[PDB]
Amino acid sequence: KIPTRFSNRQNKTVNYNIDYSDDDLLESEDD
Amino acid sequence: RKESYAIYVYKVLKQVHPDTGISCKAMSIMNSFVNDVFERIAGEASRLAHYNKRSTITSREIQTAVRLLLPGELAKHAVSEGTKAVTKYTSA
Amino acid sequence: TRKESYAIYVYKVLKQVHPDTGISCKAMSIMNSFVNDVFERIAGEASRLAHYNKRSTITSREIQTAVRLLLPGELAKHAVSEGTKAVTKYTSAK
Amino acid sequence: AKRHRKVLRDNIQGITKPAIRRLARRGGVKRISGLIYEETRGVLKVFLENVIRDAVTYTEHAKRKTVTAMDVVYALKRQGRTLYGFGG
Amino acid sequence: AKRHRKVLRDNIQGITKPAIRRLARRGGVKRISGLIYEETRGVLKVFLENVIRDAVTYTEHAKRKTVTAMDVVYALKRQGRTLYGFGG
Amino acid sequence: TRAKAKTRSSRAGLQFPVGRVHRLLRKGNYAERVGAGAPVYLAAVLEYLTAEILELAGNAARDNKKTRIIPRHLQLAVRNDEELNKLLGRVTIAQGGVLPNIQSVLLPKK
Amino acid sequence: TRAKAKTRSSRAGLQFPVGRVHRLLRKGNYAERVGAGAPVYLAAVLEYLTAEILELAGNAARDNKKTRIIPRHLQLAVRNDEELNKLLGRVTIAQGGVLPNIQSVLLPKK
Amino acid sequence: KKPHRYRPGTVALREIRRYQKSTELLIRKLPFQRLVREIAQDFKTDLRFQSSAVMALQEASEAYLVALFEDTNLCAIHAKRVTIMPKDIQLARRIRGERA
Amino acid sequence: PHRYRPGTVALREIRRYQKSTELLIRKLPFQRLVREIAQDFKTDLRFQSSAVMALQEASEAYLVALFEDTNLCAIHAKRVTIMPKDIQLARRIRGERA
Repeated sequence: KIPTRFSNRQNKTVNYNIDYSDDDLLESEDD
Repeated sequence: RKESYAIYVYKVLKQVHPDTGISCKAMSIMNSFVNDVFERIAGEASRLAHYNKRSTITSREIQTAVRLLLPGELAKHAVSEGTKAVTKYTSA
Repeated sequence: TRKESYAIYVYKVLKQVHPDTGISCKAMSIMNSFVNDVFERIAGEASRLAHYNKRSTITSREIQTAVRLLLPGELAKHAVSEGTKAVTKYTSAK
Repeated sequence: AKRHRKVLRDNIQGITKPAIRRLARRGGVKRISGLIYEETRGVLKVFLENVIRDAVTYTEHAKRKTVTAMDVVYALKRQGRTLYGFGG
Repeated sequence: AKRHRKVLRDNIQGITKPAIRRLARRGGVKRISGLIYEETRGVLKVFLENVIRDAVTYTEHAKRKTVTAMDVVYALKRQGRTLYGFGG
Repeated sequence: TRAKAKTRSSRAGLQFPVGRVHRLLRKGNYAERVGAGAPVYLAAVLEYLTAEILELAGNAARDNKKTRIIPRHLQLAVRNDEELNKLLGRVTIAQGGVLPNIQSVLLPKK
Repeated sequence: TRAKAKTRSSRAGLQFPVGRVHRLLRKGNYAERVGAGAPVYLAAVLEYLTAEILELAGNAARDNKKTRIIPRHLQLAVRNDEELNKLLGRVTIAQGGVLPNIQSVLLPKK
Repeated sequence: KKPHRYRPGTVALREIRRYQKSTELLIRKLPFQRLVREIAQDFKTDLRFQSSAVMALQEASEAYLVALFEDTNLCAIHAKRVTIMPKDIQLARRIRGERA
Repeated sequence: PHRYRPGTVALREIRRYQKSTELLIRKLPFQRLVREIAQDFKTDLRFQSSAVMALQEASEAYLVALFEDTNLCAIHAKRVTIMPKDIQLARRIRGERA
């Protein structure tokens, strides 16, 4: 459940979600 | 009888992420990474022992190789980790 | 203090290739550094070649393979020659 | 003349134009000129022969005729391009 | 206020603009913009901290207080910048 | 009357094998002698680096809604952390891909 | 009788010391054992590379009206040779300078 | 002969965003095997190849070409262009030290 | 008043300094810079003279190679004047920056 080990290094959080949406490109796609 | 690092990497993974698995290719990559870091640190410590006319490799040579190869906060956190492991191993 | 170096051997090789040409001390330091660097590179590659093949000894085959790996192109091709006959001449004597 | 040679010489042309275009798309390239592909094929051939020569040297040191994956890993490692996922 | 600090902090300004111009002349540069010198001072400082930090690590391993030239050669060789003419 | 044998990893409080690291140091042609605390220290450093990359890769797998770490998650974890990126700068991870980024001059408009 | 103690360099017809190379290979932590022909081969290769640089450096000293090889002549000999510029391509020679090279764009147009 | 043609560049941006997400090899396996065998028969005859050796060669070659294309794109952007040219590849390999 | 056109003096300096071999940075400012950089790592550091000379020779070698690649970047951008973005591009492609 809860991890027994963590990191003491002061890293910033990183969004690792590499899923992309082409909704900002619908101007030259369907509109 | 393949002499890998897979079970120890698995135990470390269950320490940091108890409900996350790992594929075979990722395990091979992790084993290659551990072997690469081992040979880098051991080669740097061997060079450090040869530079100082010393016939032995101690924890000081490993510590200096860690501070030479690892950058930034990785270096000092690995030094703290290895130092407290050596302290725990000596006292007991 | 006896400090070893490749000074006299580089000097006599120079007298072979250029009998009327001298050399400065900084150039001898650079030549000594070159010989030490190439020795370290070839010996390290031969050590790795012996380790990958699960062999406990370094032979002339390992040095030949290290020379073929490290020395680029035709510089290898003559040097592989230049080592080999020397080994052959050593076999003619010892 | 139905008979010809078994060997093939235009195997560098097997790295096609859309393959180089896909490799440039992975590199973030938006527009590609038409002279890119021959230069890319020459660069790939130079890199491949540089790796393959060292791998073949590692193979003949072991007195073998089969180029294993470990020889390719060592050949890539010596020139400073460490590759993971095949050394274990 | 005749008294001031004994230590000096503007030693990166001791690498003067004519010195950077001479370095660019040896590099073959014909025309130099006015913002080149600050960037050159920055990259020289970054390179010097890297080499000096590795050399200080090599010094501190040997339990010494002085920094020898051989430690500098070790620090440069560890960064893939081997230097001939100072021993080794 | 031999005592109850316990591993050196349990003495050092580690998960990585101290004895295997000591045997690889002794047979690796690094020095004539190997000290006692050197395999302990090196196993601790290797375990810490494995812990850092495995935690970052588990975070990468969680952010992509997956329960198993694949080479893509390891590549994303390594390349998104700059200290691990410059530790493995000359290292190619197979089946890892690249970081998704597009240069700002290639974007169409505002 | 002990056959007057003929050296291995004279047996191999070399000028580089075979015995010193053997001692440096044995004490250099490279392998458990060192073969007999390995120091002969390595000394011959080192002697050939030394002769190859020194011939070109003597030619560079002769072209500059000098009877003494300085670091500048070594740098000119190394950088002007195509295959010596790949063996020492990541190597700085002190007091060596650079090759005189000006790009053709920067030349004046007549 | 249909309407609603796409602007030149947004399709390329779609393939940029698509191929930077995926991780598969972008070169077909059989032409790469033929290329590797054709290159390798110059150095030595009667050479056998493991499949994992060719796969490692393909992974390394694709990574090298992708990194070179990133440096080439930076070269082309630096020259106030958005089209890559052989001089951009030449400058990237010269600065990298391959042509130096 | 005798004058030279802008550029021929630059070509004369390029021909002069590519022939010479001495260091183009003065000794004491570089020594002061080395000591200032070194005192941020360890206090009370002594220095051999040959260590400062080796650090110097490495520094001019690195900067001359960087200026060569900077000139290549400037020529590729159809310019004869080097810019800080040329240094940034050279260090980016070389791999030192990113």
